[PDB]
Amino acid sequence: QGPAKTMEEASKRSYQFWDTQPVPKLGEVVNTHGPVEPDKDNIRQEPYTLPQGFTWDALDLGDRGVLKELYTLLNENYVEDDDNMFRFDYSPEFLLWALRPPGWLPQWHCGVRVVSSRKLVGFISAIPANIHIYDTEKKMVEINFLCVHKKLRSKRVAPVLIREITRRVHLEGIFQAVYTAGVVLPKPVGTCRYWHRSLNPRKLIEVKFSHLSRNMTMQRTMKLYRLPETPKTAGLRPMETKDIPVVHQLLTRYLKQFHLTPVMSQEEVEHWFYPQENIIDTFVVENANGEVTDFLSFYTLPSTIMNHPTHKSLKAAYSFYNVHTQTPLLDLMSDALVLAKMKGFDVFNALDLMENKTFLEKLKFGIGDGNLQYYLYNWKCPSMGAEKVGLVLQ
Amino acid sequence: GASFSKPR
Ligand SMILES: CCCCCCCCCCCCCC(=O)SCCNC(=O)CCNC(=O)[C@H](O)C(C)(C)COP(=O)(O)OP(=O)(O)OC[C@H]1O[C@@H](n2cnc3c(N)ncnc32)[C@H](O)[C@@H]1OP(=O)(O)O
Repeated sequence: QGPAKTMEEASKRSYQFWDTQPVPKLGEVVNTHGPVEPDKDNIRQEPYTLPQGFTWDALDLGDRGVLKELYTLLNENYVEDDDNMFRFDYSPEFLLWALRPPGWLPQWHCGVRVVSSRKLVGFISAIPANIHIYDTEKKMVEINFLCVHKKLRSKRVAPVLIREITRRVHLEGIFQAVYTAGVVLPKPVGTCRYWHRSLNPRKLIEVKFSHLSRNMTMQRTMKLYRLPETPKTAGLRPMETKDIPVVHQLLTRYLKQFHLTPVMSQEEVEHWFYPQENIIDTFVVENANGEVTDFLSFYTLPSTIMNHPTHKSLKAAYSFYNVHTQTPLLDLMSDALVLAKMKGFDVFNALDLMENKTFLEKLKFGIGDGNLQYYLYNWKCPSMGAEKVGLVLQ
Repeated sequence: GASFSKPR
């Protein structure tokens, strides 16, 4: 009845819900490419039944009060590290960025409330995304922010949330989805791992996010992670409106080399990369000819430090999409670290996907304890190595 | 992506 972190531990587990879903079995190897089941031509019109005393409510995130209720649900009940020491603390303005990209739909912001008190106790979301998977491009959704209030857990409310968002996506004619999780489910198309780059090692060690390496003093740890005060790449500057087309061009061409990627329109590129303070940072390299040849980006996602008397929060930057054509990726990411340090971040996180393994050890990242499993719903295809995953979710 | 990691 409890989740699994490893593929061998998950293989002895029973998946009463996921056995009912159009996903491959954990045990079988996938030899084909295509949908698990044909598209449905008649879709259930009625919402799935919730347990007595709870009701569906679609959340208007343009209402400041409602957005704050969602902030609070996530702030108090969303994903923790496996030791229950830190919890994601997505900000209201970040949530609006992640949940209202181009094509967002109100019915896909799927809340659960207590009938009597109106308290928000559950959420799940879908946003539309065009996804390139091996040799197929298809319209899908990305599922994120699945959250059940701690007091409502282990009562089969999450399967109801999954079925209800599935139904609402089916009604719009979409039959595939992509999603990620730290737990093992049937069946990962790719397995990634977070790595962490200390920026403020003293704070990270004090709050036990990080620990002193074997036979290393704090003084040595400070010198080890020390960074230059300014970046080194010539012509590095924040992305501006005039850069939207070339950033779209660079990204589109760069992503062709991977096997699971988004296909963004120019409007989606504007949404996902145009800088917004405390949400998304994008820096381009404009060379001596005035041409933009590279860019780096990272998003802002702090965590709550639970039950700590002094340090309440950790400011974390997450590597987003980094595109190099003239500047070495190593130099780009070195400058990303310098920029994050300048902007007050305590740690810089990056997955081992795309080409990130080429710089992780060199730039003094340390391996994390969390896997990031990538999944497709209703799509059969062979799994891929982390290096071929070219998709980053919020 | 619904996975909270910290260094091993
Ligand atoms: C065509 C369109 C399709 C669209 C839909 C595509 C699918 C989208 C799928 C969702 C993508 C989410 C992507 C991102 O949001 S990952 C975000 C997950 N959120 C959190 O971890 C927040 C903190 N935790 C919680 O709020 C709850 O513990 C959750 C909600 C996770 C489970 O609540 P609870 O603890 O009360 O569990 P239950 O008794 O209600 O039900 C347990 C059943 O559900 C299975 N379970 C547990 N965790 C997950 C999970 N993270 N994804 C999918 N399934 C999960 C579980 O193995 C069991 O199934 P089986 O073991 O019996 O088989």
